[PDB]
Amino acid sequence: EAEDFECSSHCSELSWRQNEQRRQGLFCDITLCFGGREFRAHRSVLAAATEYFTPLLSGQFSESRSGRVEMRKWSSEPGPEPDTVEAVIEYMYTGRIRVSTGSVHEVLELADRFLLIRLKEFCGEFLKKKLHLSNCVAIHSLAHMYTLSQLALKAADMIRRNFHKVIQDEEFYTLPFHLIRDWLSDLEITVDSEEVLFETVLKWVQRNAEERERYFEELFKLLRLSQMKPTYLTRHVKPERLVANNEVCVKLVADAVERHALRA
Amino acid sequence: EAEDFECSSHCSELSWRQNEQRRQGLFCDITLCFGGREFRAHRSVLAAATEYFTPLLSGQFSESRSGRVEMRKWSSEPGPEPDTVEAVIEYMYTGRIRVSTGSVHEVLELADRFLLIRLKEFCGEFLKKKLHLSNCVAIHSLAHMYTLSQLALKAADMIRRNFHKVIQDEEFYTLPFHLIRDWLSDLEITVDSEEVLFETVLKWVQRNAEERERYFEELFKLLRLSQMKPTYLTRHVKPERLVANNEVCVKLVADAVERHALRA
Amino acid sequence: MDEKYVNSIWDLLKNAIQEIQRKNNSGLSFEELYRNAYTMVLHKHGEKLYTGLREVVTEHLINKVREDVLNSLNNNFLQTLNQAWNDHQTAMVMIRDILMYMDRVYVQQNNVENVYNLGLIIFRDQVVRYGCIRDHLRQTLLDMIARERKGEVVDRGAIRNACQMLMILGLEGRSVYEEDFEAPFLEMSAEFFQMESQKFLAENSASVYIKKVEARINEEIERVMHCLDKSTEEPIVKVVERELISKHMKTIVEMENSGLVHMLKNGKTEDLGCMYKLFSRVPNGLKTMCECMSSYLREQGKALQGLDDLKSRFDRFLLESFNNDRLFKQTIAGDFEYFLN
Amino acid sequence: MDEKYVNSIWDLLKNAIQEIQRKNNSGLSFEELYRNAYTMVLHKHGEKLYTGLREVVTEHLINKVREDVLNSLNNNFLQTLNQAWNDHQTAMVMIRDILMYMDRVYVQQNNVENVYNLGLIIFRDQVVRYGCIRDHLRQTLLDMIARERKGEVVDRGAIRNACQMLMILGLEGRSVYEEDFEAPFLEMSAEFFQMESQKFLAENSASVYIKKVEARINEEIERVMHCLDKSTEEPIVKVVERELISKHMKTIVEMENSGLVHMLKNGKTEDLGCMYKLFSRVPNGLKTMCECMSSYLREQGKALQGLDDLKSRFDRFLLESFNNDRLFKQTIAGDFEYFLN
Repeated sequence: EAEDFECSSHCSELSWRQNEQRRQGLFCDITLCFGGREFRAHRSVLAAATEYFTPLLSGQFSESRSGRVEMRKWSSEPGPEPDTVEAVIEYMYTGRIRVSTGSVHEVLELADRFLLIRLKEFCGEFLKKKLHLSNCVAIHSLAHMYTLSQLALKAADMIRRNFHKVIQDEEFYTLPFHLIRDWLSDLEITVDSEEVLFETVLKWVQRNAEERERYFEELFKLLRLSQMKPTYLTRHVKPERLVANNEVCVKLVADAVERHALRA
Repeated sequence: EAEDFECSSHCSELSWRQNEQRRQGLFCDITLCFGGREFRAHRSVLAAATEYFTPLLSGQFSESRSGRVEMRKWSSEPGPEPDTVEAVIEYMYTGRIRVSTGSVHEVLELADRFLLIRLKEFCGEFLKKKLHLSNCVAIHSLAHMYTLSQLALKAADMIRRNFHKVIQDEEFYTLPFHLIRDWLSDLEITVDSEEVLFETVLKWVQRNAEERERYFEELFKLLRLSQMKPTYLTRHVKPERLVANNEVCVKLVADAVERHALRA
Repeated sequence: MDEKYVNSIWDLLKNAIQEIQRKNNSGLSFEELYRNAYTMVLHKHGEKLYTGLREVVTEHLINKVREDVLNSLNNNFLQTLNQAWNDHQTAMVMIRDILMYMDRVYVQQNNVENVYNLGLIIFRDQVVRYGCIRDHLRQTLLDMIARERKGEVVDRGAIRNACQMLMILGLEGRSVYEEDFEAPFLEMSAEFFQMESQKFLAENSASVYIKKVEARINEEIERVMHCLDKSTEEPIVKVVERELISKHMKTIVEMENSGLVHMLKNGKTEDLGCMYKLFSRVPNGLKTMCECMSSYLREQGKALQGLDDLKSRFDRFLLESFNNDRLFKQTIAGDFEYFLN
Repeated sequence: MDEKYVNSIWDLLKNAIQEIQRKNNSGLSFEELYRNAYTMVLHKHGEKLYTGLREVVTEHLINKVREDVLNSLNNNFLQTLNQAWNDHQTAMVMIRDILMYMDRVYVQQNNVENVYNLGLIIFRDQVVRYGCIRDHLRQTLLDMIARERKGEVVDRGAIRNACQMLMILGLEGRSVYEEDFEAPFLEMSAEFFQMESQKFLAENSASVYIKKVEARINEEIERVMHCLDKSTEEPIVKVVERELISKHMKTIVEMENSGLVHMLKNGKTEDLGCMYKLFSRVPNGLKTMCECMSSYLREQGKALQGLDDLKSRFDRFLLESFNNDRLFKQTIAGDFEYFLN
């Protein structure tokens, strides 16, 4: 009769020896450029590591004929740090990577972009641990951008619970419009009074005034002017040049004062 | 602080996905021909699997420029069975193979030739189990040819213990000259009388007479004519045409009879 | 970024999708197109992309593909239809690849069909089930099977190719195949078999009939293997079992100058053994044979030293023709215990 | 197979080995040559192959390589020698690869050196240690180090290149480097340092001398790092420590109008702290300083209300210059307890 053999060590060795090849440039198929440094690698390994490289290198597109792939438009100006790129490429070979307190941002970029789901998963389970009072606003903007839903919820909850203090630190005034919009229309937020939300809309819009002014009208509509004191609306809201310019909101601030007098 | 990640499943998957590539011909670097079928594979994987492929594919020899490797001169006429070749190539990718009662011979050929030492090891530990009274002479000729020293010793010992019966079955009369030579000069062999050894030299030489006759003189020198009866030497040894032809052995058979008379 | 920049990106992908659709895969850079799709989904413009995708495909299949299939209705229809299906499959694979990040991130998170599954739905609804096409395909596949049965030589290949397609558009389900082909097929089949049964009873012996039924069962299994979905074996056989066997059970056994009683009288063992194996398929099948037998055996034993001859003769049938069946054994025994009283 | 066929195979490999040796790697098929070497070892002709290998290499290095190195003795010797070594290393790698099956099967099983290690032994014995070459290399490396020390500008690169080679031919061992270079080097070094010490004592202050010794130790460590084997640091320093410090310990401390006693009298703290750090290297080093001190301190205390001034002054030295050393502490204390009696 027959018998099956399994060399347990085998595939672990094979992968590592292929990485050692790549580092020497041995049998390298493709050249991956990230900024105008480039990394030589193996078509077989890359394609095996992620669903991304299969159509790229297949033969239906320019890249197969090229034998070079121009990885462009990254959050970092001339692309991510080469150390973080070598780290991730090695991971595609070996399945072993070390993610630093710094590395994690650029690692999560590549992991997510290059559809390396188990590496993306790790970064998510990593940041979940490194989650704190300062960490929470920056981590939320990450988890929201890179669709880390489980982490986004834990980061959101810590922001909803500590909103009154998160709007004190400048970290929040970095957030993109769509996130400000989503925070103002979030109902489980915990602040002292609705008047404070206006003072945060005015503070955030003022920062990049030239590009951020456009949004203000949409953001003002989100403000629940019903829960604001009439003394505040008449003396602080109405005289703002940002609110006096648009005639859409002068009508909304007028109906709000009209409604309070009508509540008696 | 930092943290290390290990995707346990990773390399097992990577290797298997690379095999799946090879089977579809995806990203195949080299073409391995064994008979005038051919097997497409990956230079990176093959080189990683064994020390053999590294100098071949390196760039110092014709094969690197060729992009094809003509595997010639195998024990089987048009090379080994394709099923056994695919089995071994897959093993180089995955580190998983099934060795049949039939497969083991051609598997051990490739494993040994292509310097796949852990697969060669297995075949050795396999045959050690499948070792028996019939198995022993065939397994010894294997273990001796493919330098399986541990197995060769266990197979040799079973032949030394059961020599009187191993020379009865035709299996022994297949053995090459150098192995007959080494068995006759082996001292730990267990036979009834030294006269039987002559009857086995005459039996084996007779088979492929045209090619095997040359050896007889060297093989006759190994025969310990001292331990043979003078009645046998005079009546059966001396009148053989094979011994009457060469004058070197008629002198040795004469001194042997001379020595027995001189023992009184 | 700004509304205009986002529309720049989408215009680039829309042109690429249309080029793919037009069979122009080559000129396109995979990383450029993938990055543009990625940039949209990353900057939460996924719905614009998905909505755009649903349009570019819907418009192509309605304006170009549906038209092609329609213009070639009475001129190589199934071929014009498979080519439509193949060209589609091929395009949707490349479309799904440039939009891979949307499939992994947006599609998942926003409870919508995946790019390939969406492509399948549009092809299904706009082309394969477009009423005029839906009907002409149903009449085509059925006229072929009807012609084949009535002797003619038809293309089983075109038939399997359309059935695979009908199955695939079911979205890992037989929903489309079942109502668009199977149900109408089974219906026209039963109408055929009912008529076939009427011909064979009116001019063939019970043994010949039973043989012709087995032959029909084998033909219909052989047809499913070669050009329909493997899942149609049980339905079609049950339609052959119903119309040929089940509906004429008492008619077959009682056939004059033939049938069970004549087979029992003239001792034709294998012939009634053939009947057993066929009637063992349908419910109340063997019951009918037992009932027919018990009626005869009781009338024959009622006539009866020679009952040792009767017992031995029926013992032989039971063992050989009836596979020593429990029901037949009890029936024969019951009839013998009846004579005592 | 037959003796002739085996000789066919060997003739093929012998030509390939010689072609490699002649720098002609290209025309050769790796699988053909490897199979031929394999066929020989497989058919138990390994000794013929190994014996043949040992000949083809021995003959090449004696007739071509040794000659080349000799013909260029007084014309770019080290360069002609490194090129010989490099060309060899390069060839032996390719020779070892075509004969890989012999290395794995025969070499192991038959208690013989491996192809590369055999290649190293032949190059070692036939070229690098060929008496005339062995000597001219030893005189070359030493004349350079002697010139360098005496001011001249020499090629440290050629020196490290030869030392690496000498180390490598040691077969994972320093056997060749130690006797062919290190031992003669250390010997000529000690002769140099002994003479250097005589010059510096005759014309420099104890502080200047101690500084010049530290400077020499640093130079010799800096030399090992840049052109000798890292393993020569401990030997050469110990030769500097022996010839400059150890051999002149009492001479240095007792230097007239300078030295320990004058440093203690004129209160030059860091100067005698420098002496401490240098004399802490050699055995009985600190003892000599203690002995010199105890001789003076006992003579100074023997002269002595003002012993509170003495105790405080020596307390400062012990803490600053002597790193609050246990031996110095006990010595100072011992001398103070001595005055009581």
